[PDB]
Amino acid sequence: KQLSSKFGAISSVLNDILSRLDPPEAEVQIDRLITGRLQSLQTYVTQQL
Amino acid sequence: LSFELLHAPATVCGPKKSTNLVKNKCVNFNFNGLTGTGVLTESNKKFLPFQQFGRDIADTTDAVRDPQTLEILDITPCSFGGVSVITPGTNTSNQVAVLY
Amino acid sequence: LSFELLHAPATVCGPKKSTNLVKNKCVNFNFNGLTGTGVLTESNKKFLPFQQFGRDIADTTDAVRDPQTLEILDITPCSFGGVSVITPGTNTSNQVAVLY
Amino acid sequence: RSPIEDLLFNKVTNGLTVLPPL
Amino acid sequence: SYTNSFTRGVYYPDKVFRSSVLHSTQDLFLPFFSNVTWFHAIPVLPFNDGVYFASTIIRGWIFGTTLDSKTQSLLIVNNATNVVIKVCEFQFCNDPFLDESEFRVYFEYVSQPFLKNLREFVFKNIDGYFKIYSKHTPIDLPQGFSALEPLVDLPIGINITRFQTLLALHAAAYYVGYLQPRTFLLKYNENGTITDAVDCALDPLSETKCTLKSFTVEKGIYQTSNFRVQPTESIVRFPNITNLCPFDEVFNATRFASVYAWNRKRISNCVADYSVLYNFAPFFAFKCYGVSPTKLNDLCFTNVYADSFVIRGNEVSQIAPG
Ligand SMILES: *[C@@H]1O[C@H](CO)[C@@H](O[C@@H]2O[C@H](CO)[C@@H](O)[C@H](O)[C@H]2NC(C)=O)[C@H](O)[C@H]1NC(C)=O
Ligand SMILES: *[C@@H]1O[C@H](CO)[C@@H](O)[C@H](O)[C@H]1NC(C)=O
Ligand SMILES: *[C@@H]1O[C@H](CO)[C@@H](O)[C@H](O)[C@H]1NC(C)=O
Ligand SMILES: *[C@@H]1O[C@H](CO)[C@@H](O)[C@H](O)[C@H]1NC(C)=O
Ligand SMILES: *[C@@H]1O[C@H](CO)[C@@H](O)[C@H](O)[C@H]1NC(C)=O
Ligand SMILES: *[C@@H]1O[C@H](CO)[C@@H](O)[C@H](O)[C@H]1NC(C)=O
Repeated sequence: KQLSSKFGAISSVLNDILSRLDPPEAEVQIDRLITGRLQSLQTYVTQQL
Repeated sequence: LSFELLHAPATVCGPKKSTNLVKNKCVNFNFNGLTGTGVLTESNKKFLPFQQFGRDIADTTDAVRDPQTLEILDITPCSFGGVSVITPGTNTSNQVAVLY
Repeated sequence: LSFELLHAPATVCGPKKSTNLVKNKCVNFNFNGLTGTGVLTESNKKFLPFQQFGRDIADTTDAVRDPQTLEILDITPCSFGGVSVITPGTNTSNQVAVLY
Repeated sequence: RSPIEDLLFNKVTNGLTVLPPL
Repeated sequence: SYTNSFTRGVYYPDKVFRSSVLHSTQDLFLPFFSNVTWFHAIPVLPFNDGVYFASTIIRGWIFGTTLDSKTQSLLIVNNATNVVIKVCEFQFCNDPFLDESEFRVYFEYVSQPFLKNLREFVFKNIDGYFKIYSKHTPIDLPQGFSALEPLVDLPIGINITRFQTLLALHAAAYYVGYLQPRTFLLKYNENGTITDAVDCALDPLSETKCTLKSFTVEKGIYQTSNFRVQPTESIVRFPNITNLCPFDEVFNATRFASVYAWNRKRISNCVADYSVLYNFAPFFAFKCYGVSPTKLNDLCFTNVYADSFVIRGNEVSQIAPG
């Protein structure tokens, strides 16, 4: 459920930002998305661990 | 010029022509501006004709309705998952195996 | 003179004004753009005639070749670490023993 | 199977991967 | 003919030292167990990202883009006593060669000569730097590991599209390979010499060693990568609408509304061609936030509203969020 959230970005879709936005202009959005999903995966793995 | 990605049927976009529908092969599909990867099959999901597309528990794309001819098609991803190997110690032999 | 930019890589630059070499003391160094502090000590290993600086598993600058001469040095950080204390409590006495 | 663990089995009930037990 | 490469195609990624430490580096490299070209013809050759060269006596190389005087080109000659590096514009022939009495080949740097032994070369030109790698090894490609030593680097700073070779006379055979960006595992020595390397993109066992940072593996199951099938084609289904959206009527208008009294227009239920937009002089605009100005036809949306007014000129960028 939390994978499909926007994490404060423009779009919640994984690959729609590849064509809607310029790849020069999508760097900050994709960095925020990957660090949010990394934090979520880290806390899930620690709980599971 | 103002644009919004609202949950509405697509009306205005590029004049690029469509192609013939293909089944039983997982490819990338562009259905009314929705980008996704999966296989297109005949869907048993029948509902009242008043909704454009639906979602699931995973909040992904599973039901589609192209506006040219109104039929429901099923979407599911093709083969995925990790791959491992089977091998003994390299000092003895090099006979390896592939595990799916 | 005419200055032209955004047409070619760097060909001509200005002076550098390097200095002498010090040993057995940790100071900041500038070895072809490398930034960091450490003790410059004479080494025993030898290098092929194209490297400029070495690394380790930790991926830190530990060995470097001088640009002025052909003597291989080492980069080792000087003394560091947290300080510890020894006390029997203020209710008995006030003498303390510092521990490095 | 004995019937007791049979009854206990009957009573007790996409990028992920669910590995089966050894 | 076609000959299969066995070991050649490994060079030092950088001028660094490692004391027998296993390391993984992803640069432009020659793929292992991939066949290379053995040429015996007496032509034009393409050039990918990174090229492999090998020869048995024969000297001279041709590099450039279109081999004419309209662009930069590289001419290097190392006959018997010195090597020259020339970047300029010059016209070349279809099949130039040499005759040490006559020369029928038609900045400057001079260095040491490059001179049974096997000659191999790798010429990589990225980031405006033309890299040169060479090593002479004594002994039909021989079997045995060897690491290709790096030569000097010259900042030419131009593009390379096509390349050729020169024949030395007082045709012959030469080997030309190709490169591909992939990951190698490199093992160094205590003296600082690469003595072993392997690629982890061709064999499951080598891929298993690739994620373990060692060529020695033990018994057990190791998870290395994922299994996935690639999509074959692409399918696009668009709505069947042909109505020719009124962009020309709203743009080619002799009068607009005021800034404080701007009117609103809605464009919907038509086909929108975003290619007639550019016939109205060069613009001070197309700086777009939330949408790509280069990609305006693949994405599909709805409910587009357009307003018309005028601006002073000193605050064109003031029409922006934030
Ligand atoms: C840079 O200049 C220094 C000047 O001292 C060179 O050092 C000399 O190198 C020669 C080479 O055999 C020695 O015989 C001298 O004894 C060195 N001088 C001293 C004071 O020790 C150095 O070689 C030069 N480096 C380069 C790359 O040209
Ligand atoms: C396994 O490897 C060791 C080296 O560590 C070697 O001594 C031994 O002979 C090997 N076992 C074989 C080849 O059966
Ligand atoms: C390698 O062999 C295949 C099949 O014979 C051929 O199509 C290909 O062109 C060869 N590659 C090179 C670089 O010659
Ligand atoms: C020429 O080199 C430049 C280097 O910036 C590159 O951008 C350009 O694509 C090259 N030309 C061709 C035709 O590849
Ligand atoms: C490494 O250097 C030492 C010098 O002590 C030498 O004895 C040894 O042969 C060298 N090894 C190689 C592989 O060059
Ligand atoms: C577009 O073509 C399809 C072809 O089957 C047709 O069903 C549809 O009605 C057409 N669209 C319109 C708006 O007539």
